[PDB]
Amino acid sequence: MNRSIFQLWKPESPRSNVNSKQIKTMNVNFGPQHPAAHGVLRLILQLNGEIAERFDPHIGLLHR
Amino acid sequence: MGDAVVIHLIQNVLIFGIIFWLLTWGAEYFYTVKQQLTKKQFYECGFKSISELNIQINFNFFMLAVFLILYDVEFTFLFPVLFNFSMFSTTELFLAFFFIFLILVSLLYDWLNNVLSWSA
Amino acid sequence: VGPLNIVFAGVAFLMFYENNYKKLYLNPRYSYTMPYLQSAKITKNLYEKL
Amino acid sequence: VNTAYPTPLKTILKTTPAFVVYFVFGLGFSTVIYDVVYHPKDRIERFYFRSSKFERLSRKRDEKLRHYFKPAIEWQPWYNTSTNNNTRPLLRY
Amino acid sequence: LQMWGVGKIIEIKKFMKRRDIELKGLQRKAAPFMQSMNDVRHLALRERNDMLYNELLS
Amino acid sequence: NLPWFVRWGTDVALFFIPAYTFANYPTTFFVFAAEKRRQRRRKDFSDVKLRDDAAFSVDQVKQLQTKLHLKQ
Amino acid sequence: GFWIAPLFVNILSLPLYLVMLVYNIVCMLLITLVIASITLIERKVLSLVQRRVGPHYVGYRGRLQYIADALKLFIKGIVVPEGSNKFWFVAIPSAAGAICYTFWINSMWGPSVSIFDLEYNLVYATILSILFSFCIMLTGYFSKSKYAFMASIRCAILMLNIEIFLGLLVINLIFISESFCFSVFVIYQEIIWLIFIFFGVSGLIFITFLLETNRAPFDLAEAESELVTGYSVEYGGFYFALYYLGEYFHLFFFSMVISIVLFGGWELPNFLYLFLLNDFNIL
Amino acid sequence: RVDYIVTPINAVVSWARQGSFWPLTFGLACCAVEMMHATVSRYDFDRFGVIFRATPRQADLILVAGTLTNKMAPGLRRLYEQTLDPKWVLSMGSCANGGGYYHYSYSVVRGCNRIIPVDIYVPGCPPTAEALMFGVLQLQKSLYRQINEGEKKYNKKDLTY
Amino acid sequence: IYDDYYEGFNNSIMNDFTPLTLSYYSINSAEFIIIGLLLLLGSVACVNLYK
Amino acid sequence: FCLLFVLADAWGREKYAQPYKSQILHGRQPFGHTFVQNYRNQATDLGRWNHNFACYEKQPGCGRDFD
Amino acid sequence: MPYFVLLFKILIFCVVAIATRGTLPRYRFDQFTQLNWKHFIYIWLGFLVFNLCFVTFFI
Amino acid sequence: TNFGSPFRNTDSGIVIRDPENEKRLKLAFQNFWKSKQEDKEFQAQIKTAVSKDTVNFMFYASPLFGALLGKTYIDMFCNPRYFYFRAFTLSMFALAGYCVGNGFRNRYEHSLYTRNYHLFPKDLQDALVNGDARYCISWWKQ
Amino acid sequence: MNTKSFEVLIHSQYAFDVCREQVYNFEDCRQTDTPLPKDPIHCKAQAKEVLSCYKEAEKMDPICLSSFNDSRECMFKSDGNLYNCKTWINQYVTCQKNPAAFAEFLEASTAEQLKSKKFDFVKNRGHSDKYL
Amino acid sequence: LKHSATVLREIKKDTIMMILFIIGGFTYCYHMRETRFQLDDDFNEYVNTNKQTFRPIPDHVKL
Ligand SMILES: CCCCCCCCCCCCCCCCCC(=O)OC[C@H](COP(=O)([O-])OCC[N+](C)(C)C)OC(=O)CCCCCCCCCCCCCCCCC
Ligand code: SF4
Repeated sequence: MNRSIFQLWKPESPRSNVNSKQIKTMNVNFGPQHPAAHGVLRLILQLNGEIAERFDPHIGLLHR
Repeated sequence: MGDAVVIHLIQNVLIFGIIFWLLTWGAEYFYTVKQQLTKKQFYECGFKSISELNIQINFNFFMLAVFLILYDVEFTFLFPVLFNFSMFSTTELFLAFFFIFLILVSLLYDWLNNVLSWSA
Repeated sequence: VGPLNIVFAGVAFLMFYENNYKKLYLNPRYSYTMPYLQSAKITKNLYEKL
Repeated sequence: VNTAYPTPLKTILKTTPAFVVYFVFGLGFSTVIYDVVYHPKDRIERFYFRSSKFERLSRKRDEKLRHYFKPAIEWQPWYNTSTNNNTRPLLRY
Repeated sequence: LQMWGVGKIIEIKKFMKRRDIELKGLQRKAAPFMQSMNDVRHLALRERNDMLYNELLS
Repeated sequence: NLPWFVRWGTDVALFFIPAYTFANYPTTFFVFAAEKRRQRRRKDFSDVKLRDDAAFSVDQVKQLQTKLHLKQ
Repeated sequence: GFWIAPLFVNILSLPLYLVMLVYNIVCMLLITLVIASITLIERKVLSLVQRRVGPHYVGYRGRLQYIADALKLFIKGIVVPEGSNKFWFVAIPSAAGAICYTFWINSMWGPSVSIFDLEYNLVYATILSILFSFCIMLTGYFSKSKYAFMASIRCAILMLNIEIFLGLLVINLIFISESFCFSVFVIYQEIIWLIFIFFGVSGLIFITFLLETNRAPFDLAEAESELVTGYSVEYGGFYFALYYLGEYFHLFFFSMVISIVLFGGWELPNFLYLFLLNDFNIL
Repeated sequence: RVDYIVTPINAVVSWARQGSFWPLTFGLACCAVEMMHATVSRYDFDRFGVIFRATPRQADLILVAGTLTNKMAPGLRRLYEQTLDPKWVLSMGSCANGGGYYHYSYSVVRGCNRIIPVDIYVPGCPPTAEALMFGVLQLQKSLYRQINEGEKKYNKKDLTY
Repeated sequence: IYDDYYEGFNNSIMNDFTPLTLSYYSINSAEFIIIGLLLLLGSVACVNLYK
Repeated sequence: FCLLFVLADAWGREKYAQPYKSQILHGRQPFGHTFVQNYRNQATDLGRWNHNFACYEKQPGCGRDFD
Repeated sequence: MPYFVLLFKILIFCVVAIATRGTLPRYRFDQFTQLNWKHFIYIWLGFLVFNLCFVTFFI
Repeated sequence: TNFGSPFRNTDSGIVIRDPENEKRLKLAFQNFWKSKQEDKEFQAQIKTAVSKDTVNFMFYASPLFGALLGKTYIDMFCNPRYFYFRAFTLSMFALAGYCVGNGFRNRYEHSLYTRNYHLFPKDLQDALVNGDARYCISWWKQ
Repeated sequence: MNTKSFEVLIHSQYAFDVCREQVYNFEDCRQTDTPLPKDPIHCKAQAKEVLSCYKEAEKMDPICLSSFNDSRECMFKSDGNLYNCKTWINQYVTCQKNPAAFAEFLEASTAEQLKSKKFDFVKNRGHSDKYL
Repeated sequence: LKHSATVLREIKKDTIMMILFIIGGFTYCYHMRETRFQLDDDFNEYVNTNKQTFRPIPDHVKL
């Protein structure tokens, strides 16, 4: 194949609109009531076209 | 392709949906719904959703969509010769093979430039 | 009701009755277009009055 | 002597009630479709496009004569309905 | 298997073509009388129209 | 007393024979009516034109068909 | 009477329309029962694969499981989320139910044995599939749930591949039959099934069959493990029942289409005795 | 005279809802593991029609099987509220019943009955798959009987008014 | 109502794609090839626009 | 490769009789195609047209009917 | 009537689909889109060309 | 049969299963062949795509060629201690050869009763085309 | 002129052998250099002559009634497919050409051939029927 | 993969058998097409039996 690195990653430059996230990120949570979350994980998942971009795993929902 | 009989059958399907609606109402007789704060709110695995109307996708496959349009058009163009291939001649055979070759060439060019995958 | 409403009802009834009358009595009744008014017999010749 | 069923046969046989009820319902549906098609024609009318052009002309010639030729050859200026609910042309233009 | 199946399908189509030749012969035997009936009915409906036009336009 | 395949044969037969008959006769209890309609569709001698220079008269044809046991 | 007869033409034609409606309702009820039996069959077969009994205490030995499921989905209450558009939230399931009950009109059960004289059965199947895909997408969007919307996007991505795959399969199929009608496919399959020609792309045929029926490995837009439930995250009761019925209707009728166009249609397997079969019987 | 119709239809509705009892795929802990064990081949809930649905909209039963923490109680309450009616609640395990091992903890609700109403309790820790199946079957029997428990009295003609 | 039975029995056509074939593959074949080249060049231009 | 093989076979089929030579190199199309593509055509020069049997007089087996 | 054998074949295909659902894992949308638009579309087009060539071989 | 008779649709709308008619037709054509068996000119007029010797050689050699191919296949690829599969493969190859030979013979019969169709009398031609032996009663009665 | 289409087809299959001169004259009159048909007004006399000869050829022998009925049933169930009914049509035309010879034809029948002919083109389909 | 001598011999066996099988299949397809030609010839001979009449186009039809 040929190079496709520029299509693979997108960096952010200061005050650069093109390099910034020009989209409202789908900040859905992989919450407890989810078959793949084992029921006690609230993974705040920032997605960009279903691509896992940011992770905020809220644990301690089973902390006893 | 059908006719007014197909239209009347669509009407009959609507009437069948009316029958299902009657059954659902009769079932609605058999329970009570109590108003609650989060009962009629969005479900996001047990916690309130932080977005209501602004749920935007990234749409990284617009190249795939436009290629789908073009290649669906090409397949529609290919349909007539295959429907009447028994009467093919030198001209028709050459045109069909050249058209399929052009489709293959377009696909191969799409592959070479890595536009058939997801982008960031 | 109303005068023009009664006039409309009369004209509509006249249209309905005239259309049905010309369908029934001024027509070669060889094609089955009006059920229960034309006969349901099975024909043998090409032109049989239904 | 125990003449019981083979175990694989038993295991696959605890689905045959569902298979039989599916077959009953499907046969009922197909038979109802067949009878709905059959009753008006007293037969299973082969599709119009499944016939050669001469066959197509021969099949509908009687319908043409009974529905269009006789009204056209026995036509009188006072036979047409005064409204716009006349007979549609064979080729809609 | 693909080549053999294409050959078999072509054989079936050629057999259907032979049957079509026979059917076309039968239809040709049936052609002149149906055409005569159609022409007679067509000219009968044209004579009435010609008479109507000649009466109206005179 | 009875082998498993004989005992299994009874159930598959009970599934197949009624289903096969029902598939073979979609117009249940109306095949007789269809036969009567087919018989009534057959044109008789009065319904058709007969040549005057006929080798066999109508009575001769009827007697021949009766002799041959032709079900028609 | 000579003067009373004209008034009765239309009111006498009306019972014929009522009879047609009754026949169509009966056909829809029968095909719905077929779909319910298919659901029970799926439960029993998954029970066989997973070494379990399956439905056994609804009815006697689990005979009325599908009836119980349908009636329960009837009885289940439905509330529309107040942040969602009520009109679309109720209309899209209704449109899906109307479209999914148009599948049986595009079905052949013999030579010219179908409710209508549809010459373009493949075109009709494509149109109905696209309409149901529209319904799935709008179901995902108007529920305003993120998981449901992602399921709708996955459904849209499937139709990008579904369209190409099914169109190329039809392109390769109509090249032999030279017609969109299903009977024309069957007339060429009396000697050998068309799967023999397409044996080299039998894997692709399997892919297409599992892709148009949205079964595994193409069970996308459902994604039980990934997206919670599918497009029906916010839908319960008979809306979810309609979506399930649409899925199973598509499965049943595309299985019928595949059987007709590739596996002999309604012909017994004659290739098993192909070596012992003659070509012609002359004299 | 409307009681002539509803009572047979009452029985039909109860049979339908007990024959398609769909619980929510929501588990928390060791109790959730035992709940998963109560679905697989050895103890088949599909025999009684109990198949798990991933969303509370399509679930009739809320099976609280695990420890409920103060960080999770609003979540459980929202899940119960968003479940479409009619709905029943099964508290499986000592944590769900009354706190269990962690009753004296700073971050444990000490029972899910403090947050949502509980219809039936299964006591074990963890309850065996047989115990969970017993609880589910008892709940199904009760909800079948709950549609007509004899609340309406009988007049002189033995028809409920 | 006029039917040409001689042309009917001399006609072996069994589908409505005959004018489409006679157009895209007999007379308008030049425009058929032009549309193919147009779609190829359009795909190339779409790739370049994405880049 | 298959295209080259079938072209070579088609050019090798010239040894057969006219009805069985390759259709790639010999057009065999319905009567409408035959009439329109050969009308006033001096390259083929097929003569007059048999209206009843839909063929040119110089084409083999034209006007063949029952004895 | 033919619909009996047709129903048999339909049931066989439905059982096959159910078994495949119970058997296979789930693809990804990106994975299957890459597979279809880089491998399977070419397979379909090549098979079509092969069928055309074989038909021209057999006329 | 895969294609049935080339003169009719074998079972178009009604299944005719009369064994006596087939026996009468076969006897009639056998009598016709015997009657002109000593006619040198008629035998010279008989034409067929494939000769009888070639047809017999193919019918008795294609099964043998198939059997040899199957033996080669089971020696090259099959473990020599698995009788069931080895015998099944050999039988399948032999049956493929027999299919080729039987196709040769059936095509010979087809060419025999179509190329020489113009040498039969009118009644025999009608009986062959329509499959009804009643068209020629003088060839099978006595 | 008052005969249904399929019966016209059968009577024409018979009559083509006896209306040969009239058919030839009509066909010569309607010939042209284009597939477009000639104006029927030029061929009216020949068409009427063909119709007269055909009407004279529609008077079947009484013994041919059974064969004509069998052909009618076959054409009805087959929806006008002549090839699927060429056997019964040939039987009818052989009856018409020589009735007494057809009496001998009928006398030498078998038990299966003496049974009533019931046609079902869905249950029985034939071998490689393009028009089905 | 460093295949043994036995594995290499098996690979050679199967590739040679595949090539021979393909060649035999092509030859049999040639034979099948020739048999189809023979069947067409036979049917043409049958169907052109009582169809030896060729009617000339009338002189009123111009070139
Ligand atoms: C949001 C739209 C996105 C693009 C959609 C592209 C086309 C998609 C087609 C697939 C189906 C879509 C849903 C269909 C049902 C809703 C119709 C609709 O949109 O109505 C809007 C219209 C207009 O909606 P409105 O009232 O909100 O619009 C007013 C205009 N605004 C608000 C902008 C000021 O709705 C109505 O008219 C409501 C009453 C009539 C409803 C008729 C449909 C009901 C369902 C019947 C069965 C339909 C399927 C039949 C199948 C037959 C066999 C194939
Ligand atoms: S009750 Fe016991 S088994 Fe259940 S979650 Fe608590 S500690 Fe685990």
